[PDB]
Amino acid sequence: LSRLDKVEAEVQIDRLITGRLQSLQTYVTQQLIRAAEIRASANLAATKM
Amino acid sequence: LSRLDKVEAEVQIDRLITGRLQSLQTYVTQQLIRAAEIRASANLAATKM
Repeated sequence: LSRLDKVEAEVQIDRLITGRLQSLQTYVTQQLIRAAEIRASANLAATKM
Repeated sequence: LSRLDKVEAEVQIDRLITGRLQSLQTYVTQQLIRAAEIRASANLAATKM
């Protein structure tokens, strides 16, 4: 944004948006799977209590 | 498709395909995780039966 103006910059910003949004979606998906595993472990812990 | 012909339209259709396919893949992934949780709950319900 210091070096390019809108018509040019948007193409580059869109490449960053696409890759950063894919990075965030990957993080959230794997946190959802880890949460499901921690949920199973807490169910087991509550059953042992 | 009313406003652009193939060579121009394909770039815009591909933008929509990319984002809609990512939307539907996000939906399917989170349904897979929810289904795993509902199966853990059905396993528990069957065990309580």
